[PDB]
Amino acid sequence: RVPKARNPTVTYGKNQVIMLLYPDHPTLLSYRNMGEEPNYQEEWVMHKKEVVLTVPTEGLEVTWGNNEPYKYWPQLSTNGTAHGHPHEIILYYYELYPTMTVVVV
Amino acid sequence: YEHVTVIPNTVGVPYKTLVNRPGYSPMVLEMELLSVTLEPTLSLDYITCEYKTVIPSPYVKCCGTAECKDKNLPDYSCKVFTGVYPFMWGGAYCFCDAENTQLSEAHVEKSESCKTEFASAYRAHTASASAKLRVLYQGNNITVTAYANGDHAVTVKDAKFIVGPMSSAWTPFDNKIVVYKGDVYNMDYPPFGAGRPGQFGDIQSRTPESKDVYANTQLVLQRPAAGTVHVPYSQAPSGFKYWLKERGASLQHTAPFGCQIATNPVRAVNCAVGNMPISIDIPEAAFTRVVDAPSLTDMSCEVPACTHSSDFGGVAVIKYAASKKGKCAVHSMTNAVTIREAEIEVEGNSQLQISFSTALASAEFRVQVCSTQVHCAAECHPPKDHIVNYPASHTTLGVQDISATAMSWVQKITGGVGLVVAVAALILIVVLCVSFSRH
Ligand SMILES: *[C@H]1O[C@H](CO[C@H]2O[C@@H](C)[C@@H](O)[C@@H](O)[C@@H]2O)[C@@H](O[C@@H]2O[C@H](CO)[C@@H](O[C@H]3O[C@H](CO)[C@@H](O)[C@H](O)[C@@H]3O)[C@H](O)[C@H]2NC(C)=O)[C@H](O)[C@H]1NC(C)=O
Ligand SMILES: CC(C)CCC[C@@H](C)[C@H]1CC[C@H]2[C@@H]3CC=C4C[C@@H](O)CC[C@]4(C)[C@H]3CC[C@]12C
Repeated sequence: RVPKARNPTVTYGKNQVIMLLYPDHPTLLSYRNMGEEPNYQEEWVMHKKEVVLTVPTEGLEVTWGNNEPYKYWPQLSTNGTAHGHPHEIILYYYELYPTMTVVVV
Repeated sequence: YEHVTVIPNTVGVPYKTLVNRPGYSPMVLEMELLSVTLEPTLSLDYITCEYKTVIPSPYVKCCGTAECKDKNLPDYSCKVFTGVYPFMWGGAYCFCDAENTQLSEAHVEKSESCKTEFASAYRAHTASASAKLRVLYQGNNITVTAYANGDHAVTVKDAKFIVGPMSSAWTPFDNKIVVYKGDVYNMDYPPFGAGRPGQFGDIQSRTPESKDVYANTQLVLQRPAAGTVHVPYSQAPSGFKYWLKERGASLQHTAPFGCQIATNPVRAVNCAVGNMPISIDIPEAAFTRVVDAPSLTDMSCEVPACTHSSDFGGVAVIKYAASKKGKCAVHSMTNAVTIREAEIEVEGNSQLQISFSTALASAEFRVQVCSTQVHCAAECHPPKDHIVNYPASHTTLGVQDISATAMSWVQKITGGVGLVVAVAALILIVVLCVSFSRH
């Protein structure tokens, strides 16, 4: 028989997942990208910690301790908006596709 | 009717395909992959497990010299020490201290624990790829299982389903893998009979039950402490124990493309790589002639709202006048917009409601019902949330062509500059013409 770590407190930002871990004992936290290059990373946590993960377009898979894995994907959210004024439109597309935006403009 | 389509290997995502058989009503099928498994062929090279060192009681001979013979045990050594004068709890071992020698020997054997606790070193070849496919056929849910090699076709409900070959030969498993339990690792294990001390493979056998054992523990017999009969030695610690502590992450956690790894048998599950061709033999009973099918006229579309939430956040309502009661098939005429419903019912004069998912900031698309296409368009809003636990239901927006509407600013600026060039070009042309004529 093995224990299962407490469900973490989770909040979200732009292409970002923030977790608060509350272990009783040392646990292993690890994650991988679900794309071609998994960029596998792992760490041990022996205390309450704030962990910030970056979410790729392909999606991110996160596994903590003996718990079932979580999967996350980004949405096309903006602080700018489509339509409206020309500067509102550029911000909208910049936030979603910043690389291309700088090239097209 | 033979219908051939190709879908992505992404698991848990439905795809819509249109069946076009002239003279009959267009039909729409829905396909989803429920599971894709890549099961490699393995050939066992050897078993690695813990070893035990066996040391028989030492032979102590005083007033004379001890001797021994070579043995053919997996790792054997024998040595004789001189000048030994051992004591027992009740006094000196023997009467004389002259010409005293001690005969020591030791050998390595496989542990009995190797029966249950061991790692297997395998060579991997190709995989017998197969998949579980869900198909929505004539409103019915049909589930089929088959090999993704373009063979071993299976017929269900008189429909013949052929899947594969796979567009990719990708596997998370390399040529050399080691299996301990539920954890598979990619490791360049050493050749059989070439193991080294303190490292994985220090002790090897071809099978768990085999009596043919290779070992390299660098076991060296040392001189005993004076007054004692103990047999000291120098030997490397088991490489198996070191490996278990230093295994690191297994493929289940490190594999690319979101592959799931399982053992007994070793297999890769639901790898998001490439695509899978599907061919379906459809019975004529599934086709309704256009003369028998219903027909729709006076069709129009409106959009109460649209949000590109990636989860069917768009809604559209289409008004129609039906010639008669019956069913029709609904299909998008663009790859930018996905319609959730495969089919709708039509009766008299009414309206139908469907949901859709798009990456477009401005939705511009045509909806095909029973051969009566309607153009529909509306502005879409962004989602409030940033992160979801599901994959998008739609496809990508990756073309410069799909920029939003109210982009007339681009056309106005481009046209304005183009006009300046066109005018300047005309001015120069006229002057050149006049200059040419003058001599
Ligand atoms: C078979 O055709 C469709 C699709 O087949 C689906 O069946 C369900 C039971 C699952 O096995 C699913 O994996 C499979 O794709 C059937 O329509 C499905 O009914 C689902 C009932 O559970 C329903 O799914 C979701 O919808 C409800 C209501 O919006 C929502 O609360 C839940 O998320 C729910 O799971 C959905 O209507 C549809 N499947 C999906 C996922 O879209 C249909 O019932 C069957 N027809 C027959 C009898 O041939
Ligand atoms: C006032 C004028 C300049 C507004 C122009 C807005 C233009 C420059 C912005 C708004 C939306 C943007 C596009 C959004 C989507 C894509 C798809 C991406 O895969 C490549 C970049 C591309 C094609 C962007 C190019 C730049 C873009 C078209």
